[PDB]
Amino acid sequence: ALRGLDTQFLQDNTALVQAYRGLDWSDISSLTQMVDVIEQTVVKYGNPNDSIKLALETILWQILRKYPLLFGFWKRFATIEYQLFGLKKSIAVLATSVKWFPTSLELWCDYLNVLCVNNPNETDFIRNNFEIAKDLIGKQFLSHPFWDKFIEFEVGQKNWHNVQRIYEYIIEVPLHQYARFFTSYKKFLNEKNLKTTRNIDIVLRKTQTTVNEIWQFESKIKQPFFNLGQVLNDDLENWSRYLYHENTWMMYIKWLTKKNISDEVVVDIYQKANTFLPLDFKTLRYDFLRFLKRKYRSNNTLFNNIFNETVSRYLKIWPNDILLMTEYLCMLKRHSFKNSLDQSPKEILEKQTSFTKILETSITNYINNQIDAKVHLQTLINDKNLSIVVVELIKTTWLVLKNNMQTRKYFNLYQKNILIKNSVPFWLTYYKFEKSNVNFTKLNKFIRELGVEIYLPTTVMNDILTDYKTFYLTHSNIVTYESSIIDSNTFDPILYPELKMSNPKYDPVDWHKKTEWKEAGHIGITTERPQISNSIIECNSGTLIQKPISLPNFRNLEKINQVKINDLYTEEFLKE
Amino acid sequence: DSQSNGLLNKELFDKVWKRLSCKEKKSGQEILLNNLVQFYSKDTVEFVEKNIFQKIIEFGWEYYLQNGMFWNCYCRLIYFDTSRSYLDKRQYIVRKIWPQIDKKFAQSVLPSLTEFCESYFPEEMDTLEEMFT
Amino acid sequence: VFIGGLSSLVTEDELRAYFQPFGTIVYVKIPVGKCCGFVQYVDRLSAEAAIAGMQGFPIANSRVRLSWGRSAKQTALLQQAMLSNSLQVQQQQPGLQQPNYGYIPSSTCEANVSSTMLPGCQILNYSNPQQVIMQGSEAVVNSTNAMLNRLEQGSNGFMFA
Repeated sequence: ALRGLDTQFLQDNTALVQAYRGLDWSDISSLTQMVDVIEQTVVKYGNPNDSIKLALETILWQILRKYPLLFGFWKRFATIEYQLFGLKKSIAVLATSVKWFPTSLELWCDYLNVLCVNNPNETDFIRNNFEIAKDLIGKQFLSHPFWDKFIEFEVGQKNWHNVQRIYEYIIEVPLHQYARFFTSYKKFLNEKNLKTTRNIDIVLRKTQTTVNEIWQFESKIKQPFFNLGQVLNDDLENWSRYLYHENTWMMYIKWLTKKNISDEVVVDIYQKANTFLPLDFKTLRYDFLRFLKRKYRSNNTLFNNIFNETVSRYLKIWPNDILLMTEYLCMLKRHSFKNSLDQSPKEILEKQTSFTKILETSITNYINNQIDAKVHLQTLINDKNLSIVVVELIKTTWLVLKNNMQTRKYFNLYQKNILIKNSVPFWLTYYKFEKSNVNFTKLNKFIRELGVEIYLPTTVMNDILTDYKTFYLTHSNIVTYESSIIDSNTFDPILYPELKMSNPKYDPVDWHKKTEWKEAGHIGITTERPQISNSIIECNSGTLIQKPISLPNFRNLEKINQVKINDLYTEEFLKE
Repeated sequence: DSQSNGLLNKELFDKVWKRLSCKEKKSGQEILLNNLVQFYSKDTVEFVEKNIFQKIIEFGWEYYLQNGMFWNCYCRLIYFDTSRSYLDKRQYIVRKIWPQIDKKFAQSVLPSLTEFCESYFPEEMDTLEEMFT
Repeated sequence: VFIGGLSSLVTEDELRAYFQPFGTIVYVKIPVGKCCGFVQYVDRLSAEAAIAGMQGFPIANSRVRLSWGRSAKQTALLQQAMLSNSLQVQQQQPGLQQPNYGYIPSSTCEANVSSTMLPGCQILNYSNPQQVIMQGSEAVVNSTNAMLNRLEQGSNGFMFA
């Protein structure tokens, strides 16, 4: 990911193919696989994409030029340079030519035409249709160019009323109204366009970004909602994207949701942002997940498939995230196993028991490491995310099937497994299960074990002890309490939660070789202290007068200047 | 079943109701409801449902009705009853409880109520979303 | 605090949930893949309570070795001095600017106040992330209130931490 070194490697590969002076097919394949790895590793901005396109086009790679320009126009939205280059490539073709070049013409019309820097595309399209004998088609594209806010709309309008000697202003009022409308549009647009061009220059700062300028220009494109913005804000935002920023995509999706455009557009922008944004952002991408959850009710089939593809990609890139699995299981039981209250109860019970079966066979197959690729759950399941599949099984057995013995059997079984033993939702579910029965024997044994055998976060242990104190005081009496006390442990359910509130390794049950002594004043720094072995400062003087005082015995005089430090940070981290 | 009546004693329940009746002047309303929920038995659930849930319904106190935690505690009272069967409690929550809340209050109640629904009723999660949009 | 021996299954929020109740935490970070993390408390007292409290506690099946460490920028400076082997000089972490009267150290707040500032009460505290907010009487409600949230919500799976 040394991208500048990769640019030099690609440059030296191209230069070694060019300085071997032959085809250099070994070096050509090396340079091409290097550019493939560079595009698959980095953004492929228009200069290296154009260089690879020039080298490939000189190597007679027409169809491969069409494909790499497709993934290149995928990885530059403002690429009227690559569009125009693509249009030239599109102009020279075979039997499907006059369609495929014009298909790319309407494509660049959809992708780049609404910006003020798009005039060479409409000029090239006019040149192509003027090379054809379809004067109506050239005039139709001319009627398109008069209605768009570009830089040189006036030169285009005069050229439109001078090139059309045969049919100049057959509809005069509409043409002049579109020309004056585009001129007012360019007049209003030239304010922020000039605010952009008076800041945009590569000077290695935020002025290189024109970030405040582009943000104010896009915010100007937010308020003036005359729906041309639906084309133009992309013409804003793509121009904002060329020089990825997450808050830009959130503003863009938010405004497209405000306009209530068709949901395939918002899904398209979401998939674009899901591809282009680097990892570990988690903020647009959860917002897309919650977007699918809201828009699910409308379609019920298409959004489930988008959701499953998305959550699979996420669990591959964010495997320690637990919330993806809960969302997957809720969408699983809400889509694939659909009840409702209308149906007969023998039908409602069956969907619940089938959900219990897919859950239990999925975990039983994962523990024995036998992944059935047919079930998508076992593809997703993970040694971080296993316990929450278990918790869904427990929660469905106890609450829906109302089957207490199978629930208690599952707690005994999966209590011991290493992957799910130190698991928060498992033990908070155990606490709600044994809390719903009143019984205090399992709850007292639980809050004894929260330090020694059960290893939970300190916040979660603090919560379990505070809530169990409030539960115990409100729901039990002095008889049960005084029976709960045995002084061999000094456990008592009212005071012991208070004493062990923040001490995780609390148990109640020569003191100079201990490490508490040795680093008493200064923590982390351990020193043997000189001390008098027989020290009389506990003795009162009235009893010391009785018999003559022994001479002192000592300890550790040699070590007053040696102090030792267990420097884990230097060794384990800097020295690695 | 020797279920010791904690806050359901006439000396203590009168203090709890007298603090619940002040509605915004006092401070600790949701903690007090959320501990009154914890009884999990048919006789205890019926008393708690009738005295603090039905009664704050019929008095129409807007503080409690617009508040999501009130409805969430009421659903969680009924759903964790060891007496009622599954169809009974799902029937009660969706059919009896959820119509009673007003549709003006939806923007206040739907964050919490969804969080109940996805936790326990993924199947009925359409119904809720249909009832309030 | 340098926590070492991390299990590589443990996230930053899960480690924050371990080291939260000892004090208010300026920042918690885990190096990618490096099997160690850092927790920066606001007080020296809080940090020593952390090292005494969670020493060899098994965070996700691996015992954890806690010690003093440095920050992020200070670590970057020590590594660049370790390549050039030039000086390796550290500098001192800033102090509060004594005397502060409102602050009771190692005390945490989670979320219209007319405070009389009488001494037993906690006039001042640090906001959880960062700002300075005045504690009230009402905050002992809010923590309890939030506590019931993560007993319920985190039970179903909506926060593992």
